[PDB]
Amino acid sequence: PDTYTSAGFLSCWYQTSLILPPETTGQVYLLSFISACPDFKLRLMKDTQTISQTVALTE
Amino acid sequence: GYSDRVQQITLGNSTITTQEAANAVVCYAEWPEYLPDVDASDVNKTSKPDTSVCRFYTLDSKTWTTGSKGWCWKLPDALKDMGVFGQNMFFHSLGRSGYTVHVQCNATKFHSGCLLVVVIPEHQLASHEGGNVSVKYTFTHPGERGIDLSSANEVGGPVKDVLYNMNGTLLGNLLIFPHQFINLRTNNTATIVIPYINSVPIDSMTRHNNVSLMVIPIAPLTVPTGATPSLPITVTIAPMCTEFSGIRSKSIVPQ
Amino acid sequence: GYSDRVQQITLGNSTITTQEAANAVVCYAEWPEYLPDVDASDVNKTSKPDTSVCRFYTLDSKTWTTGSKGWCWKLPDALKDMGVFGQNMFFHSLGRSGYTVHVQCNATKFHSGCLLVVVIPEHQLASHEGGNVSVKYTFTHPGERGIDLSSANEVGGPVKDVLYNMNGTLLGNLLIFPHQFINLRTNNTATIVIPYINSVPIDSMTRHNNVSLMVIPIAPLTVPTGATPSLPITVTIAPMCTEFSGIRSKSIVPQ
Amino acid sequence: INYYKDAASTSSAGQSLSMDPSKFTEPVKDLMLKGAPALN
Amino acid sequence: INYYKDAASTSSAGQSLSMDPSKFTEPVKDLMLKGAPALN
Amino acid sequence: TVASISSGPKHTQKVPILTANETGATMPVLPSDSIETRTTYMHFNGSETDVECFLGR
Amino acid sequence: TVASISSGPKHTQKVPILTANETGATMPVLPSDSIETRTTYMHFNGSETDVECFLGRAACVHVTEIQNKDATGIDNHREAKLFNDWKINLSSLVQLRKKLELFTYVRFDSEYTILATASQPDSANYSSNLVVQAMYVPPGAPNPKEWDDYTWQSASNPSVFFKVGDTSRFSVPYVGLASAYNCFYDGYSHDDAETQYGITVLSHMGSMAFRIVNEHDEHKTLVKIRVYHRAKHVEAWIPRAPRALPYTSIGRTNYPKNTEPVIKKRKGDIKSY
Amino acid sequence: TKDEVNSYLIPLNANRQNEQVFGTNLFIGDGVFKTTLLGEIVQYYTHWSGSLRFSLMYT
Ligand SMILES: Cc1cc(CCCCCCCOc2ccc(C3=N[C@@H](C)CO3)cc2)on1
Repeated sequence: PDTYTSAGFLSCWYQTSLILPPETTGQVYLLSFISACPDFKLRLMKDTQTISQTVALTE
Repeated sequence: GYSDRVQQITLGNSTITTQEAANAVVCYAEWPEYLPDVDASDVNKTSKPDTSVCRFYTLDSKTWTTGSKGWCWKLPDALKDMGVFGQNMFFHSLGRSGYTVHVQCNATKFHSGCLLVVVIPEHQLASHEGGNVSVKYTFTHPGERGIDLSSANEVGGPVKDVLYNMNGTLLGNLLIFPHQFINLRTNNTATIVIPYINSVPIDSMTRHNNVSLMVIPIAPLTVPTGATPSLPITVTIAPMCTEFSGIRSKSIVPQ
Repeated sequence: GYSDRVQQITLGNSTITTQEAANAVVCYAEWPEYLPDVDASDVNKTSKPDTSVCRFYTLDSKTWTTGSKGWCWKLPDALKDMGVFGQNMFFHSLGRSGYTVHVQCNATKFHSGCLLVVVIPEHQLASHEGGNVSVKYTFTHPGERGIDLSSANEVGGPVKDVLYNMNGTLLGNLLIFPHQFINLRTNNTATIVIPYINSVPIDSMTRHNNVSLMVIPIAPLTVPTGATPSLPITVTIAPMCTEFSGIRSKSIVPQ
Repeated sequence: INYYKDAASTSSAGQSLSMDPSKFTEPVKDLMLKGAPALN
Repeated sequence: INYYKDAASTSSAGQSLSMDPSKFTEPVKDLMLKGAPALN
Repeated sequence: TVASISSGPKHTQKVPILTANETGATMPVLPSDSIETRTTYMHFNGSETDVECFLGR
Repeated sequence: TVASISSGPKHTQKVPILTANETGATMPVLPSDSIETRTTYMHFNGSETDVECFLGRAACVHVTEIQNKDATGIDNHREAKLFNDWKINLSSLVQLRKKLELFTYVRFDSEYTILATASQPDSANYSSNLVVQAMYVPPGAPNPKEWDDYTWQSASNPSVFFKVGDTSRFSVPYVGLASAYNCFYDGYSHDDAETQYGITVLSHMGSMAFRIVNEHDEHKTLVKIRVYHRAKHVEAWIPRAPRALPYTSIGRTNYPKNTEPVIKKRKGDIKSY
Repeated sequence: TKDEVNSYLIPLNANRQNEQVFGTNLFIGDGVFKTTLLGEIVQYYTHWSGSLRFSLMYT
């Protein structure tokens, strides 16, 4: 997360509204995915904050 | 596997997809185009903001209920406040535009109801007072709110009687104007492309509206048993081929 | 009978005539041009309002008096409120522009005085506090008013010391930047054409100003005997080849 | 001979031998000829 | 120039410059065309 | 190499943005399928994401 | 190449020495426009004034220090200089800074040389050769907390190990996010009312972490790190006025208050020699 | 409050009009994005550029 370098926001709203058929009830869910377009570039490799350790593992 | 039924309209930085369309109407079989020189009069070069004005603005939603009489929006008024379209509008002396109108209303296979979506070129409204009472400015410039035909007569406002189209003609004959129906059982959207229609090559965008879009329930909404008795209707509209000319100080309009 | 001396610049719907010019400077010998694809990064089609934004805006006038220290305007800030240029500015995510700057000051053959008119690409100001005090936003975004180098230090504002260009360099060396003098005895206007200069192809128009225009009296104004001791200086500026991209909701900026 | 694969790893560049002060010394819009009057 | 006899002793390999995501992004049996309906 | 091609308004019966993810595919949708784009080039090869590079230090 | 051509008496209507400086030009006047000259050749190319040459020699950009000592009971390694760290930057020391800020945007590859020398302040015995490890910790990657964290594994982050007394040298491509590095930036990172002004916000290039790999001996050893930077493949745009007042901060243009007159006052008149 | 299959589900309510379904900033290296494969790889690099593809499947 850099400010200068920030990319925007993504939001989603009802355009009209969800309508369930009779005999049906409750919440429905959306699943959401993310992937990169063929457009994409990544550069300057470094270490991930996503993994660390405190002592060497053993068998 | 193309159906008349599924469609995508991409205009500017905005896209609409419908999976339950009923073709689309192009008024008088003509598609919006810019103003040719042979038809030009004002000597000013015009400004064509392109993608910053020719995108889709979704007006605030309406609620169709069993008592609804119908709603009416005027163009370019309805868009007088949308993004840069609106700014351009108040800032140039003259402007010209065509539009893509997409009216949306989805339900389920147990609902019934049918809306008429029609575009009327030069819809001069009538005063409910009769005689030669005029319809004040503000009343014919409702903005994005549009006019609600089931609202009460107001003073200086137009008549809101539906069997008479707000002008002394019968609802039944509105079908002579470019229009499309939304029949819950068939359809879920209506799309009409409006070419610029006027008796002058370019005009003022504030003193004269050149089309009213009208959505009118005709077969009443009927929801399945113990369903909520109402559906929202949404109108999204995109200026297309817009041109502005005679830039200056920025109009100040009543109210 | 063409002289270096008389000139006409017509841009959009506005024209300037000077009968006492001293040639014109084109920064770094390059004339403003649009953004080529080979240099492009953002995939968005850009908007080129053309004649509605590329016309001449005359900022409010200044008054040169014997005590004046000099004035400083930032671009695109100075124009943040001019007509549709400004609207476009607040409404798109990114924009890019070059300008024609025309500074005007006429007197008579008995007056003396000489102003330096200079354009500084990336003029990062200094805090008068020293150390690593920053210069708050509002202070570097004076708008059409510009900064008055003879006004008092304020808190969070920049230093206004002229022998140091507001940054730790000497007034005498400002001549390495595109500039032109207005010497009452010679000249009555200064005109500089500014091409877009940045390290990125397009940028934000609100978080970063890319040039400061500076008008600085160097040989003090000297009026004829019993003349009023002051002259007005007027600055008129026109965006040229402007492009906006990434349209949306409309930025909200401090103060 | 470069011993390394990447361009950053090569030695210093070699003289521009470009040299054109006119963008800095004569950025005027209408060309000035030395010897002709400055202001006509 | 390799100074050594065995292949393991050579430096890093050089860019595949192969790149074909379809085994991962589109392993479907009947080909899907973008723009045509997903399910017919 | 182009990173984006130029593309303008669309009003079609051919909708590349509606798909069925149940199929297991990730359909190759691009900016130009849903907004109007301008040409831009990649200027990049993806050199430093090669697995030889990733595991090679 | 001729440096001067031969030129003789003149009595013309064509006066190259009268100009109008108000125009902004510096007219290319030569000795031969106003005196009688003889031919002479240049004998010179201007080689050593090329910007590649001007910015191309190593300059000291940073001096830091770390120590090798028993970390037993140290609650804050960073604070004990058990491993210092440096917020990479190129304006902390001023000789090179004034040189770079003669330009607005600059683009180049960097060649770093790191010299590390040891000092034993407290009377000592045998010094066992210390090996320094210099890691590149770009922004977004775990930054070291103790002098022997998992971080130092540096499995994806370039690191160099060299001996104290020796020098390490490697070269990094131009890592800027834009097309050039901004030597100046009259902007903010966003339209915030209180955000910092300057390039500090554009300078982000992360930091570099040093530590000794050796465990501790009986005495303590001070190791002082000097980082040198040489620009190679230089490209510079838009010349600016040279820096006149002293510097006060990395990344702001600010000068100190009650500074002294920078122009030398005459000892005598305007008329004085 | 603890990782659950449920944080993959964006709920939808029948009959709401005009309202907002979800919101997020686009810091692909943090927040919602961070554990996704995209987020997870982006974190091995310092810089990214390119287009993202965000899709929603209705259930
Ligand atoms: C081991 C090991 C250690 C390293 C360090 C990698 C180098 C990264 C530094 C990149 C260059 O840093 C800068 C910082 C600032 C500027 C700059 N600031 C402005 C005044 C001008 O230029 C230029 C380069 O790599 N491997």
